[PDB]
Amino acid sequence: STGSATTTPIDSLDDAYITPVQIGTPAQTLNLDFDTGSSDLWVFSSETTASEVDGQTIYTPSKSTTAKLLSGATWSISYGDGSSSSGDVYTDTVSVGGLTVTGQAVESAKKVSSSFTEDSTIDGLLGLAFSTLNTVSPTQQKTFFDNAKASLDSPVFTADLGYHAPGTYNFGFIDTTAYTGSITYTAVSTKQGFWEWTSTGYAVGSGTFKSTSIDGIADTGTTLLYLPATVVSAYWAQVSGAKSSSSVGGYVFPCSATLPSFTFGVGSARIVIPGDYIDFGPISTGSSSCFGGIQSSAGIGINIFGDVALKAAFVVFNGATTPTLGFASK
Repeated sequence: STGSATTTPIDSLDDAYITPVQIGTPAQTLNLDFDTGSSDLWVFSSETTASEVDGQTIYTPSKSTTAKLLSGATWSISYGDGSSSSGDVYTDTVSVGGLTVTGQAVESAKKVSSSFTEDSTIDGLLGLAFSTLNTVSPTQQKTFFDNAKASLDSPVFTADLGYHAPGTYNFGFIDTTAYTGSITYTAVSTKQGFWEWTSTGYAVGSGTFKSTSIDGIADTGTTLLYLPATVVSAYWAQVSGAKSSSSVGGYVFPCSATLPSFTFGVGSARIVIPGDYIDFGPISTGSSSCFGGIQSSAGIGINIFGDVALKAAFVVFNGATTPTLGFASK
């Protein structure tokens, strides 16, 4: 089997991407944030505290003839940005882009933190990291990809995120028309439950490439590119007037600037992030200070190749017995 679904930016900054997902019988379509940095499929629901729902579409398990309470199971998750959610668990039929999994754990939110309530465009998350990170207790549950893997033509999914435009998540096949050149594959460590790999270095603008190992995670659920402070300082030093602002919470730059590109290494290959992808716009409405899309990972404890980096590439999440990651230009 295969699936193919379009993923769409939630706003003009590409802060996140939503992909329609069919849950239950008859189908209830919710727009979920596909997150290769976590491993829970959770949704706003008829069980969510009413004051914490503000425009999201909800899953109502009582209206699904295939929903079944997973008795005794609860879940609770906290994300790197400080947000969180928790609730109970149903199993139900879940389809993405024509690919159907029966008996998928659908985690129904009873509580969500304010940032989820405040984002009316995201109806939940669909985790695509390794199932060892799934938070369901007392019986950990498998991700949608883990459940579908055996049925897929090939045990892979691909992320093709757009810059200010829709893109595609494919399951079970590699669309050879969606990228240029060849795909360079690189080793993955699953020891932390993430798609964790080691970049071979970086360049800033037209500068020379610096060979240096940068361990980090391919995380579609994180907006920005978080890298070591040395790397980030070298980047922003090329932008007149850029500075790290403790009050804003990272590097800012004059909105009048033209930003240089940023290149990262994948083995001997190179992925180029155009400068425009690094502009996240005014820090507050009408400000001439703009927020940077490359930020320091110091204090986060891990480097994160988030959407800023991934949307410059066609990315293969290879879930073979020994997982690997592939990157191609596009």
